[PDB]
Amino acid sequence: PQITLWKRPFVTVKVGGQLKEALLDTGADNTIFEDINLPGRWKPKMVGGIGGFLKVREYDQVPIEIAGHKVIGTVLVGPTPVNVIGRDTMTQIGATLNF
Amino acid sequence: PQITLWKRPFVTVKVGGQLKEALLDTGADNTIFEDINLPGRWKPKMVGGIGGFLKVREYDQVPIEIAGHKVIGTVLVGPTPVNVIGRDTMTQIGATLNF
Ligand SMILES: CC(C)CN(C[C@@H](O)[C@H](Cc1cc(F)cc(F)c1)NC(=O)O[C@H]1[C@H]2CO[C@H]3OC[C@@H]1[C@H]3C2)S(=O)(=O)c1ccc2nc(NC3CC3)sc2c1
Ligand SMILES: [Y+2]
Ligand SMILES: [Y+2]
Ligand SMILES: [Y+2]
Ligand SMILES: [Y+2]
Ligand SMILES: [Y+2]
Repeated sequence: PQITLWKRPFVTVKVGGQLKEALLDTGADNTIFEDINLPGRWKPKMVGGIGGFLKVREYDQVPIEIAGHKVIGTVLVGPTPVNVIGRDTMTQIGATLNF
Repeated sequence: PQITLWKRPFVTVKVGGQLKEALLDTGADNTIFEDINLPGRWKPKMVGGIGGFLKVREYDQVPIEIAGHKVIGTVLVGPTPVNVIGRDTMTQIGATLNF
C-alpha cells in the first residue's frame, strides 16, 4: 500500500503466531513488541529512546507477517508504550518514503 | 525525493535559522530538536518515548526549510538524543510511505 501520514501509521501484523498492531516507524532501527511470548533462546539488550532506555530480550529468526509478506527477522520484546516496526523489517518488504 | 530505508533517513533542515540534521520519523507525532534557540513565548510540555519522558518547550509558527519546501510549524525543543521530523511537519510536505 501507499499511505499518507495524517494518521499514525499502524499496521496489523502476526508476530510469532500472535496478532498485534504496530507503528511503521522509519525512526526505529529495530522492531519492538510488548506482551508477546516467543520461544527459545534470547540475548539481553538495553535499548534507548527519547525518554531513557528500555530493557528488552532479543530473539532472532522470528516469523513476522506484514503487508502481505512473510519475513523472518529479529524481534525485541519489552515494555514499549507502542509496538514498532523498524527499518530492519521494513527493508525486507522494500518500503520507501516519498517526500 | 524517494528513499529506501537501508540508511537512517536523515535530512538536512534549517529550523529557526539554524542548520541541523534530523531523522524523518513516521513514528513521531511531533518535530523535536535539541540545541536550538528560538525566539518568543513558548509553553511547557512533557512528552513520552521508549524508556520515559522528555521535558520540552513548545514553540508555534517556527520556520522549517525541509526538502525544498518552506513550512511553518510547531517545534519542540529539548534534549532528545536525535532530532526528529514528525508527522506534523511531514504532512505539510505531502510525504507518503510505500510498503
Ligand atoms: C526517538 C527515535 C530516535 C527512536 N524511536 C522511534 C520513534 O519513532 C518513537 C516511536 C514511539 C512512539 C510512541 F508514541 C511512543 C513510543 F514509546 C515510541 N517515537 C517517539 O518517541 O515519539 C514521541 C515523541 C514525538 O512526538 C510524539 O509522538 C510520539 C511521542 C511523542 C513525543 S524509539 O521508539 O525510541 C526506538 C525504536 C527502535 C529502536 N531500535 C533501536 N536499535 C537498537 C539500539 C540498536 S534504538 C530504537 C529506538
Ligand atoms: Y551475537
Ligand atoms: Y541477534
Ligand atoms: Y542483533
Ligand atoms: Y501550541
Ligand atoms: Y535542548
